[PDB]
Amino acid sequence: SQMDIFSQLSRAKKGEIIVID
Amino acid sequence: PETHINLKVSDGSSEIFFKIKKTTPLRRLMEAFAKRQGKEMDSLRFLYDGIRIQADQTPEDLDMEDNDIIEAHREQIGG
Amino acid sequence: MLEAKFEEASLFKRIIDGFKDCVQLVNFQCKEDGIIAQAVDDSRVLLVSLEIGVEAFQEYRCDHPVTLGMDLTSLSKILRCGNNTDTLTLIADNTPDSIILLFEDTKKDRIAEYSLKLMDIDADFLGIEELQYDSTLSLPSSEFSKIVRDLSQLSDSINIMITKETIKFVADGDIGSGSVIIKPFVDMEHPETSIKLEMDQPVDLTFGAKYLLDIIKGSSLSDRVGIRLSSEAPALFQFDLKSGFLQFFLAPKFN
Ligand SMILES: *C1=CC(=O)N(CC)C1=O
Ligand SMILES: *C1=CC(=O)N(CC)C1=O
Repeated sequence: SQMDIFSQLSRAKKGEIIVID
Repeated sequence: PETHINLKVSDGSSEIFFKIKKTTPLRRLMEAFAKRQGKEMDSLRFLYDGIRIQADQTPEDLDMEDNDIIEAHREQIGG
Repeated sequence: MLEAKFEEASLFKRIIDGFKDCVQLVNFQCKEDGIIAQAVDDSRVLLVSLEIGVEAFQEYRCDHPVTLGMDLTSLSKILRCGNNTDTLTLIADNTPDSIILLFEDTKKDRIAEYSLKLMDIDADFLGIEELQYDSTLSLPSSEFSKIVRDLSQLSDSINIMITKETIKFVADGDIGSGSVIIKPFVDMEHPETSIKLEMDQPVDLTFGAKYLLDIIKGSSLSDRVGIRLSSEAPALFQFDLKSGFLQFFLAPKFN
């Protein structure tokens, strides 16, 4: 069954450096 | 700009930052990371974008954007 | 106030047309640096988000954020009484209740201008922080389209499943199953035909195929598609356009 996009957005939200050339 | 590129190689534990020309073979980079790890080059695989980086290829033809992460893992039988 | 000038009224019509395959209403959020067209499908499951950057326009000006809630029928009606080659200009003041489209034939000094009453639309509520994503793949958009057209024939739903080295699309009809398994790969001969996978969490979702069938029409606009799925979050499909970004947010179905 399909769910609503908003009730899903609601439920969801609630030191080196080496150098080579 | 077009000149070079900067890359990170992280083995999950440590990191190293690298500058290379977009056209340079990654072989060196990979070796540089391996020795600085004290590992055998062939004892680890370098992943990028899910592919298994090959020593022959360069960042350019790999579609590498500045500050991309390269993942080094032990050569084993998948995670 | 708001003054957005498309060089060709057809550019605007193309946008309006795209949208008319999925939605009836669009909200045009006009910000200082471009417009963000936003719509939600009638069954409240699909969310489309188009970002017309500023260089898309011939001349842009927005002194203050306005929201222009439009009916795609009305809008299409007005677009008929205009020539695809005319410049088009949207004109609104700082707190609109009505908009003005202004067609302009430059080579004749014709000027045509029609009003349009705005309305209230709930796709004003697209305040997604984009969230964050278990997995993220990208692939040639037509390749993705091919897959979708095939398995949508088998069933009313398609299942995507990501693993450290596997994207697997599947559909099961009571007339036949079928399934595609693709694997991240690169080639120097044709870099843009590449499959990129960034996994952090194995994902397994299912989507209504009809929506996926809309979503795939984006491929005309962009030769690659990015897909970002996460366990219980709407999936992101998105296409890079030269002067912007097309984005779909699709809710998976629960079991
Ligand atoms: C439905 C098909 C399509 O291309 N678009 C983008 C405007 C839709 O919303
Ligand atoms: C051109 C056709 C039409 O019906 N109208 C009124 C909105 C036009 O301007």
